[PDB]
Amino acid sequence: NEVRIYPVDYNSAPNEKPIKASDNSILIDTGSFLNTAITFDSFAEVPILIDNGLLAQSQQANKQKNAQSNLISNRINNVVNGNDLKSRFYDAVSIGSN
Amino acid sequence: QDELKHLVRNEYLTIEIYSWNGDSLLLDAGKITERTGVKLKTKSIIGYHNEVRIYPVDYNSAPNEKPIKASDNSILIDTGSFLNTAITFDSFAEVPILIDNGLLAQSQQANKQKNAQSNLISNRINNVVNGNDLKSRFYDAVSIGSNLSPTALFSKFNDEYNYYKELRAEYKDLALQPPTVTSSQMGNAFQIANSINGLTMKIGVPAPFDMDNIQRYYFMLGFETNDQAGTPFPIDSWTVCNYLRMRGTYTIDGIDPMLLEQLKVLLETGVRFWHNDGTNNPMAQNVFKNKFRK
Amino acid sequence: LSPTALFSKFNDEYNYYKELRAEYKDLALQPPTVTSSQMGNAFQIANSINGLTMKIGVPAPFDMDNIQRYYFMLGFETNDQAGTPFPIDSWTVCNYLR
Repeated sequence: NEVRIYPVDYNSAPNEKPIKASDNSILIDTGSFLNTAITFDSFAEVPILIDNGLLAQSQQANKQKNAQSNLISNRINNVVNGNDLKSRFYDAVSIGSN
Repeated sequence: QDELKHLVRNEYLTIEIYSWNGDSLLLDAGKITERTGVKLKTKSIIGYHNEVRIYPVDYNSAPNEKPIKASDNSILIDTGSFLNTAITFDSFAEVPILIDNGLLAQSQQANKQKNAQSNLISNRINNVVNGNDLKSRFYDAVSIGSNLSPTALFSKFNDEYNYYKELRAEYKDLALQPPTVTSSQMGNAFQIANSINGLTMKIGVPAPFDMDNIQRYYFMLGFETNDQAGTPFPIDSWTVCNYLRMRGTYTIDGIDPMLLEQLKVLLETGVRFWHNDGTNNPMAQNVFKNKFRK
Repeated sequence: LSPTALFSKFNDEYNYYKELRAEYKDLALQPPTVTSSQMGNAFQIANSINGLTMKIGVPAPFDMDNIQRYYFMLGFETNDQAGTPFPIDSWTVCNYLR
């Protein structure tokens, strides 16, 4: 048992055509389509009579999840400075013998 | 068009081959020879242990490469990466078995964490050159001449050099968004539920306005080529704009030395030529119409 | 009595060529994939490639030309301390010295 919930029309450019079978069902929805989607797993579990049965839920909990939180910005490394414009303006006015 | 054949690069255009189990290939758009487009080849084992490995063909493979083969003529080692950068389809499926206390190997595989690269760094990040030196040299060259013109001369200078170094992208993106890496305990089962049990290719393209900006940039600024000791190619090549940036020891016949120095510095800064169109303002034209032959 | 234009005749390939230097050296063309099949070596036996494979990565001809031109024109770096410079007229055409 598993559920995967994904946004629709997300990061999908207009005019995109979603592939479908003869049934007309949308096999591949437009956009990320589970590339960035929530994965609901382990609907539940209850202790079972059989002993020595390792809980697969325990193993899944041992597995570590990783999720991004913030996005970096491109312009961090390179930033332009306006001192050049001030210098050019000063030179332009000064060269005029004003 | 031919002018934009170079536009097929990793950052601008993305092609992503996804196996919904969680594995991804993220083939970079570049290095795909125009001779043969994307052509995936699969090597598989089916039996006691089942596995598929799908790799691009003629990818990062220089021409004249010879692929080793046996007497059967089968290609044992295909040219290029050849599974060094390839998608690994595993766990075709699994169903619960009657035998109890049988640890699911699929569970152990899901516990194992997959790692896939998403973006490429750029070499020139740490070291970046600044054009202030050229401006200082030009100012010194003009001033040492005792020219009665004021410093406002240097004000007429234009500096797109720094702006266009700024516009350069720090990180190139192979895929539009990072690939998710989580393997379901059941395994491939989920894909079978929706009848999508197979590889899926998705193409990411820039928006039309960004594409227009990229086209304008490349048409106006030419293509970078750090050739050493090479004669500049014929200036009158493209119809409209032929950007050129030289830096070397040269002298035009019958030229005043100071004018030669000014021309040298100005070219080092980078000068754009607009071909005449028999109009009042040939400098203003539809750049997109620029074509290869003059 | 010459003006500052004298300094304009100066040439500065020093900064350009420090810029051209590579930040990261690459041992392999692309990063090696690290994933071990559960079966193990089995897969390689399927295609009869059960053994080591050596692959050689070489620069493209134009990049090779650029590298050759660079080294021929700029010599080889050697931070010798308190050493007499070697005979200038060694190579046929170009003998860069700093």
